[PDB]
Amino acid sequence: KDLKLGELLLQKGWISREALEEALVEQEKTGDLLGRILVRKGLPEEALYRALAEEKGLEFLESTEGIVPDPSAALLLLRSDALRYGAVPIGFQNGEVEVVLSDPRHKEAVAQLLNRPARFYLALPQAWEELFRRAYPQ
Ligand SMILES: Nc1nc2c(ncn2[C@@H]2O[C@@H]3COP(=O)(O)O[C@H]4[C@@H](O)[C@H](n5cnc6c(=O)[nH]c(N)nc65)O[C@@H]4COP(=O)(O)O[C@H]3[C@H]2O)c(=O)[nH]1
Repeated sequence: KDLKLGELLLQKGWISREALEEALVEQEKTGDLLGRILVRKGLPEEALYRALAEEKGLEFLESTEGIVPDPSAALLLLRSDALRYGAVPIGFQNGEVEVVLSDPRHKEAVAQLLNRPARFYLALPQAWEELFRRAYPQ
């Protein structure tokens, strides 16, 4: 009985009940992702990602600018896999690989593929792409 995205945003005070109902009513007609509807209707994208991070047990990263990606960690995923799964392995801490995700929905698929202890972070789209390109030059 974990909270869903809308319930989490409501509890955090970042959307109103009327805004949530409005987004759910549209989703019932369109099938769009709820967070995408809420951001279109005015929720800050960062508010969405903070809530998605909490929902999935990920640490939200406010910036990727200070990360120096460990080349040893990046070898654990082929570049094509890092891009498709939206996952950048950036280093190691106490025998866990640190991995920055672009989409919380991919956490399980990435964790299965890595098949080793890992610590997962979530970064905003622009921040993630900057990090990916530094870790995986083409
Ligand atoms: N990268 C990304 N991920 C997103 C986004 N929006 C939602 N998600 C994530 O994708 C899953 C599916 O969202 P959905 O298709 O809108 O399907 C959702 C939505 O239809 C719906 N629902 C979500 N929140 C609420 C709520 O507060 N009240 C009610 N009655 N239904 C909700 O339950 C379904 C499952 O919700 P969740 O457990 O929270 O699981 C969510 C959530 O983990 C987005 O914009 N970007």
